[PDB]
Amino acid sequence: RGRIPGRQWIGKHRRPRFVSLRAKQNMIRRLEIEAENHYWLSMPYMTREQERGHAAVRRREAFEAIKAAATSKFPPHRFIADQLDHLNVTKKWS
Amino acid sequence: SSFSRAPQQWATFARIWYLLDGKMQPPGKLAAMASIRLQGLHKPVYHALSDCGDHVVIM
Amino acid sequence: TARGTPSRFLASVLHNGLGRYVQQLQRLSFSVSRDGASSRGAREFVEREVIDFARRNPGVVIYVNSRPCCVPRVVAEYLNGAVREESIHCKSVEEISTLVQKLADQSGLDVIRIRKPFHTDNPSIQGQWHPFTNKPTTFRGLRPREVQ
Amino acid sequence: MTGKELFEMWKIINPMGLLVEELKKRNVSAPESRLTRQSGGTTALPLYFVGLYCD
Amino acid sequence: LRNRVTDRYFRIQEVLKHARHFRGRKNRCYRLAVRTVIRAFVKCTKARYLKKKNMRTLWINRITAASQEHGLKYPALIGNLVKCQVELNRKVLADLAIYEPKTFKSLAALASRRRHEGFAAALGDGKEPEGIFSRVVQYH
Amino acid sequence: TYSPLPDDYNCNVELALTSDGRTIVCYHPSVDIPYEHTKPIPRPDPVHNNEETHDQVLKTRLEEKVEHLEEGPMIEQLSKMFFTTKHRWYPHGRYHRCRKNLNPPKDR
Amino acid sequence: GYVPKTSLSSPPWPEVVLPDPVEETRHHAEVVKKVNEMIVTGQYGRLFAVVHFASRQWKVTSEDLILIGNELDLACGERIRLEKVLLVGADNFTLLGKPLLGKDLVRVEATVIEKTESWPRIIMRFRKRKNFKKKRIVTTPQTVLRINSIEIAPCL
Ligand SMILES: [Mg+2]
Repeated sequence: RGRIPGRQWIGKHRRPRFVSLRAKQNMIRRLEIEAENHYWLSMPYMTREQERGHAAVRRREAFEAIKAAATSKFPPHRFIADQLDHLNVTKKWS
Repeated sequence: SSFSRAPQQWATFARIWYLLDGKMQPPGKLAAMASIRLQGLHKPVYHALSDCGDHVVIM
Repeated sequence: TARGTPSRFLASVLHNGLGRYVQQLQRLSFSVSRDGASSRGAREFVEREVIDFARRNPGVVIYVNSRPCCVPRVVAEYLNGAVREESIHCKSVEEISTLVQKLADQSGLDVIRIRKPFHTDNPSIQGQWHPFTNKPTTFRGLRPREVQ
Repeated sequence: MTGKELFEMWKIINPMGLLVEELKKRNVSAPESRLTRQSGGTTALPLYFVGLYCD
Repeated sequence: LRNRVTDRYFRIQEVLKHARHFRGRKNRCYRLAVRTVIRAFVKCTKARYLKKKNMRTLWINRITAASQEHGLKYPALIGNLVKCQVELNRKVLADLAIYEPKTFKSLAALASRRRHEGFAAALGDGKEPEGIFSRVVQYH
Repeated sequence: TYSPLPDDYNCNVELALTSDGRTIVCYHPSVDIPYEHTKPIPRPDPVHNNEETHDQVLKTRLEEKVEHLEEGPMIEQLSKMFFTTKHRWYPHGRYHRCRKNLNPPKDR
Repeated sequence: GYVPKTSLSSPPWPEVVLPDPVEETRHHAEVVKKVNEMIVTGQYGRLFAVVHFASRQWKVTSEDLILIGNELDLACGERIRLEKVLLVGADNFTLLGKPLLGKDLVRVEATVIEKTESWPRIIMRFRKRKNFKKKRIVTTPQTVLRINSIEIAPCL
């Protein structure tokens, strides 16, 4: 008898939903966290002119390491030991 | 105790008869307690397959 | 699947840890081949680590048969009559050593579903719960709606 | 003996007589049995708790 | 017919040995047995989450039963046991409720004492002793 | 004085805190059921099988109890006696009868 | 601040008066003394403990077995002291930690009895109409511990 037109939660006529106490309290506590975040993002420490180049050396070194890893690429070494010890497959009593 | 095992089991899983009174009580508040003690949800030994239900006599 | 397999409870063999611990492994019997690529790990295990294993635990009797076989094997026999057979076919020496150490570590009980991983024989000390625990008494034991 | 009750290795026959003579040895007068608890008497599944009282 | 399959029976048995306890034609016929065994193994894998959840629910029910036997409520008991710094989980709490009723009564009494102390604290802001089963122990 | 829980059932609980304050001590001896709270065991001695002529006529009369019922009334009687439902007492097929474990695992 | 008695004038719950702190401190002292003298005389038998071990809490007593789901790097037959005891109870008394009891108070011993693996556990993944089917078999390591003794010391 209580019939909603097709696909309850989409369309022109939808099944109504209402907000409980849970949802309001959850929203309020997340808003409180956000407000405290706003507070703590309000007092910087280096005013954007004092941070001009304080990490440039370290970032350059990091990218140099990245490039060294990217360019140190080559086929691995090949040894006589593996080719010769494949002969151990037929090692009988000795 | 030390309760030889068969008497111990019988005592643990024995059925209890409870008396509950109507006389101006709300039927649903009576039914809540009746359902609890008919299912056996009032015993720390409760399980669904243990058949640990009790008798409720509502007058 | 548990519903498609047997089950048992956690248990010991003869109350192993109560008095003295005893090694439940009784015998290890090895079938290894003189020739044959599959018995090479077993061959080197017998060459090096079988003697040290026997010296390490002397409650276990180890036999090595050295017969022509396509599949080398180890048979573990336990004090409770349990027999377990394992294939050491085409296994490395470290694999075989781990296998034999595991065999010496286990007991003879079946490796099936264990069903409640604890076994207490005295589950209650203050008395098991019954519907009359936590229930007060009445004068003269008078049940509800009584007269005398 | 672990996990076994005393009367699973002794296998006594008359516990009341044994207790009576033990109390006679210990100079304890007599145990009288009283119904301490009960739940259902007219049903096929009764529960009785009987307590023994000495003096 | 160069190299046709010879050991198909052993693969059929590999699937069929997990269907022996089924009912109907799916305990013997591979075409239906394979589907039902696939579903059974998926159920076996998914059932671990439900086993954990259901065992925790059983512990909660048993603890609620015992606490109501002692007159307490489950949230009050759990919260005040946390506040007394006694960190027993639902499993061992139900274990004690079934097998150590004296210990469980002592635990419920301690939780009720802590709850009353919390009420007195909410009334009087400490002033002086802030309760005795309060006073958490500090660690460094 | 003050008690968190009533000390008349199952325990006499006292809660203490050590001087160091790091451990809680719970003392809880058992409470006995007092004699005034018990009733005497009944002693029924029914003897009405003695007629003035014989003495083994009552021994014969002792084996006079026998009764047979069909499935319907028997199941109704069992259900009434054990406060169960009728479905408990109908039989099961051979499949269910033979797929039941007759040697189940034993704990304790 | 006076209100005539009604159904809402006063809270439904009873009014609770907690005991006075100094007399309660003396009462706690005497209760701890009584429990300690019971311990020194040996008025206990067959006590149990709750032990935190391998991310789990175990209700152990003497003589029983515990199965823990990983290796321990111990030989079979090795005796071990099980620390992290948070409850120990005998008949008529119980000791609680906040959250752990002291080292000097309790001493739980356990011997390693069996090192094994579990039965095979099937891990099957399936999605319909997607050709999505995967299967694993896992056997986790396992250790069996036999609890030998739970001792208590008068240092209360
Ligand atoms: Mg629709």
